Order: sequence, then C-alpha cells, then structure tokens
Amino acid sequence: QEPRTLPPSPNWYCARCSDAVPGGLFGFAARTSVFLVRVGPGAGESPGTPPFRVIGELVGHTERVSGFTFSHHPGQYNLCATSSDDGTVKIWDVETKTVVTEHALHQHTISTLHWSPRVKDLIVSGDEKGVVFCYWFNRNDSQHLFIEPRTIFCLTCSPHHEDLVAIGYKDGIVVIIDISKKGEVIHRLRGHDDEIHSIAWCPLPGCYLATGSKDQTIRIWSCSRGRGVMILKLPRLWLTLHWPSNQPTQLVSSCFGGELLQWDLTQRKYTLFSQNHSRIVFNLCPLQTEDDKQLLLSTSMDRDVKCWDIATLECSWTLPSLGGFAYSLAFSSVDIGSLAIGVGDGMIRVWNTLSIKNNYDVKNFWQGVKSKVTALCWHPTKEGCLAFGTDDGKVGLYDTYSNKPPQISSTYHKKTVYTLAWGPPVPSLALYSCGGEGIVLQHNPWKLSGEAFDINKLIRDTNSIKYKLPVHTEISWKADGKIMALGNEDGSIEIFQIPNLKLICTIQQHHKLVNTISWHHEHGSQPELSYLMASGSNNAVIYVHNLKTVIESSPESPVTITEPYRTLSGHTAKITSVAWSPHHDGRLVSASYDGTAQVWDALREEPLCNFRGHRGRLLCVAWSPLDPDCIYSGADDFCVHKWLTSMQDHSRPPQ
Repeated sequence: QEPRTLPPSPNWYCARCSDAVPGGLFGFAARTSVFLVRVGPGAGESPGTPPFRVIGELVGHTERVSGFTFSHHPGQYNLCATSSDDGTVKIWDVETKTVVTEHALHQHTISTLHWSPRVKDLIVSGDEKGVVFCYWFNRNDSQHLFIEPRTIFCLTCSPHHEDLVAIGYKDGIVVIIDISKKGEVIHRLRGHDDEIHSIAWCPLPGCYLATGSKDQTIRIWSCSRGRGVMILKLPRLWLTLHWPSNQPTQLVSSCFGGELLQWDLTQRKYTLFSQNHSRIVFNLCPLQTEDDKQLLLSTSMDRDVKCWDIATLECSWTLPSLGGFAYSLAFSSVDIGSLAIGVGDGMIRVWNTLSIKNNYDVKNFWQGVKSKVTALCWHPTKEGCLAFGTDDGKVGLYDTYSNKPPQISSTYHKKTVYTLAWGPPVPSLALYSCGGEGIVLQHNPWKLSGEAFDINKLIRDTNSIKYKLPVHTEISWKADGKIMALGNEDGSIEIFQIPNLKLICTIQQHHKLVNTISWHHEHGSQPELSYLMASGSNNAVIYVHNLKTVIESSPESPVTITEPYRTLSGHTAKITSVAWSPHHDGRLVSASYDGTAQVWDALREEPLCNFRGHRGRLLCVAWSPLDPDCIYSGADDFCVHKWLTSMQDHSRPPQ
C-alpha cells in the first residue's frame, strides 16, 4: 500500500506557523515538529483521491514551535526556518530533514519569524519583549534591533524592498522600519484598537500595506502618506490575510468561525467561501502546483487543514489531525475499514480506512465525552456499536451510525480505564472494563443504567478463596470466548475458564504490572496456534505462553507455570501493547516506551522489522485487517502512523 500519517493539530494563535512553496510542498507547525506535505500532481495519488501526502517531519525543537517560514528564493525553495519556545531559530534542509544551523540570540520568548523575500539568507525574528533580530546564516551575522517595548505579534518583510520590515504589536500599533538605518522607524501606523494578527504587503511595486486586527477590521495603509486609505470591517476571532499576486485587486481574509472572505476592491464587496471551517482560521498559505492550479491552505482551531481551490472558492480536501495522545486503536470486526482512535482531547475518531474518495476520512465523536479516551473496543458482531472508557473512569457505548450522545454506564471506576473487552456474561455478550484501581467489572449492554457487577465476587465464590484478590491491570478473552485472562500489578497472569471463572492456571513470569495481553487467532493453519498468549509488562521483555497443555487438562486444582513457550527480547523500555497478526502464523507486533514498534516471528524468536518513525512513547498497535504488511500505531507524540513492515530499514529495537 501507501503509508499514511495522522499528524498533530497545527499550533494555535501563531501569526505565521505554516508556509508553502510552489510545486506542492506545505509545512505546518504542530507541537514540537513541522510536518511537510506534498500537494498536487507531485504526491502521485490514485484518481479520486485528493492529491496530497504527508512525507516529512522536522524533528529537533524541545518545545512548541511558534513559527515557520519557507525560503522563496529560486534554487533555495528547499530551505526553511523555525522558531521555538526554546529560544532557538533553526535553519532546516527539507530534502534531508536536518538542521543546517541554529542560533539562540533571543533572550525573551519568540513570537514569529520570516524569511527575507529579497535576501537569500536573511531571517528576521521578533520576541514578546519587542526585540527584533536580523540573522544571516551564510556568514553568521546578527543585528540586534529594538524598536518599541511592545509585544510583537506578527512580522512581515517587504517583498519589494530589501531593508524594510513591517511589525504588528499586541496593542494595535503597526510600525515600518529600515533594516539598514539601525532599525529607524520609517512609519508609525496608528488606527487599530486591538492585537495585530497579520500584515500583508501589496505584491505590486507602488507602496501599499494590509493589516488585520482583533478589532474586527482590516486596514490598508499607504507607506507614502503614512496613514490608512481604506478600512474593511468583517460581518472569538483571528484575522489573518492573504494578498494574492495573481489578483492584486482582491484580498482574502479570515473571519469569525473560520469563515473565509475574498474582498473585492471596487467598493465593501466580499465573496463567501462555500465543508467549511467550524472554528477560527489562523494561517492562510497559497501554493501553485506544477499543474498551474492556484491553491490556498488554511489552518484552524478546529484541528483541520483545508486546501481551497482559489478558482472555485471551494474546499478540495480536508486533512484532520489529533490534539491528544493516541491512547487506543481498535479495528471493527465487521466494518473492516473502521479504525477507532482514542485521543487525549476527549474526542473519539473513527477512521474509515476503506474510503476510496478520501485517504483521511475521519469522523469525530466529541459530544458526551469530556475526558481523554484511554480505551476503545468494537462490538464483535454489531456494526457501529463501539464502547469506550475514559481517563476519569467513565464507560460508554457509542452508536457511530446514530447521532445521539453515547450511553454512559452508571458505574464509574475510581481510576483511569485501562482496557475494555467483549466476552460472555456470567451472572448475548457483556462488556468488561478494567480500572486503574484494580477492579474489573461487567456491564450489561442492554440494561445499562443498572449497576455493574464486580467479578471479583465471582472469583472468590467459585474458586474457594477469601484472599485479597490482586490489583487487576488487564483483561483479554480467548478467541473462542471460553477462557479469560487477567493481568495483575505483581506481574501474575491468572487464567479463568467456564462461566463461573474457575481459575486453572496462574502464570508467574513477569515481574512488574501487566500492560497488554493478546491471544492468537484461530484462523491459522494449525489448530493449537489458538492457545498461544502474548503478554507485556513494565519490563522490556515479552513472553509467549502456550496454554494448550493446561486447558485440555481442565484440572480441579489450578497449576502454576514458570517457563515460557517463547521469549522475545530486544526492547529497552516498558511494553504498552502487543497484537497478533491475523494474516500469519505466530507473527507479533509490540509497542514500547522506547519509541519503536517491533514485528517479530514469535515462533522462531526472530526480530523481523522495527518501526522508528514515532518521536514519542508508543501506546497502541493494531494490525491492518486487510493488508498483511500494514500496521497502525499511535504514540504520545500526538501522531498515528500507518506503516509497512517491508519498507522499514531496521529489523531490531535500538540498544
């Protein structure tokens, strides 16, 4: 197939944290990285599929990237500069995705930056204390300009003059300054009554300037007269601008709710765009494809990236994104394409991966959830029935086909929900949930307002035992649905059979709390393969257990196992998830806090493939139910990557 990537939402409230270069390359700041996107006939997508692809990630900054600008100089269209909350300004080469050179000249938090449209190596960056810094990376020269003690919001270099730079400030003041004359204020533009959000120059010599402010107005100044000549009032808010070179008469602005407007300059005549943004738009980026098509990309607080066809004024494609950790990934057993994602922004994403019109066809389910979704589980036989657990202990049951809010279980866990599972009830299918406090309880999906029955009562009454039952940290049903497994904080793995939960085996092999348990599917070539059980804990070592010998025994007295059938070693951090491949015999994928996902032949104990695209701790893995080479994985880097095992260059976890 083709690898995909669900990137983190672009950063909010940034005057210029995204840019594009002609031909089809768009970059946007998101968390501590910059994500590059090929756009147009350069992506090489199938017909019907939107012509874009994520291919790049700028890794390096230690905290939030607050600015990003591309070099528009010919021959240098592959160079870009970023500004971070760590006070660095790094120059990148996008072909190599490495840092050319960086500085740390700013002593106060950086606001924005911009690449000189007329100087091949000049970078101008401002900070919150009003300090402006001109930087040339060829000879590593820096001029320390200080204009006014006002917080800088936006900064834009003149396209036509090599030494003029316009600056917008939080108090509504706009000043124009000469870089050669020691930062001499050339003009002081007073008119705006709130924060300046965007400064746009006229792309034609002879000059003119445009500014958009939180006072809901757009002002157009004359750098000759040093005052405004026309004022446009829109009909919270961020007001960014775009003055297209092809249409010098027109001017495109953002508006309330992320609406976009195209201001004609014959009168106040505007045209409304349109599949529309639902929250305020921060940046507008234009790019021209090789196909001579003029597009405009928009980032917004609604966590989407939209590409607009300037000719039709309608939305070509929409790129969703994530705002939280990808806690949970689950594929529906009936809808092969449905990929449910549990995100730390309380919102459940269902990714129809089978959509042929759209590669990123994702649907959001926010209503009803107000906390991070740490567990998901599709119903085995029911299309659209999806259960979810939250970080504060709430258990739900969505209906993705309906439009109603989810059904929240009346019984909440005291801690975060670790995992969910569908199995047979004990006192057609019932819902099982494991809390962080150690309690596993069973929910009736039909009578859902009734209390949840704590299954530890059952374990104590069937298995003659008054023991203080351990802290349960896992639950995983056998494929047949006749055997249940529990993981515990000590590291034990109790095995249960029958409907009364007769404990018949305790697996004391791990030495920290269990974090994942997965049974092998029964579709394989051999039958005994169904009895294999993978498990991971806070130890970096993964164990496989064959339980055929004990389940066919079904002893009256439980047994204890201390030798594992297979031992997978290589990880260097705790294991978060393991999943058996449905397409192979004994093929296991594992995620770990080492930042890697690892495929191995669990039968021969052979490491096959190691995925290192993530820049954080992986929290979930799911095998693609339709492509035997494809795996989806999500991490605490706000990403979900879809990768192929054959295209990875490393076969083993790093050491």
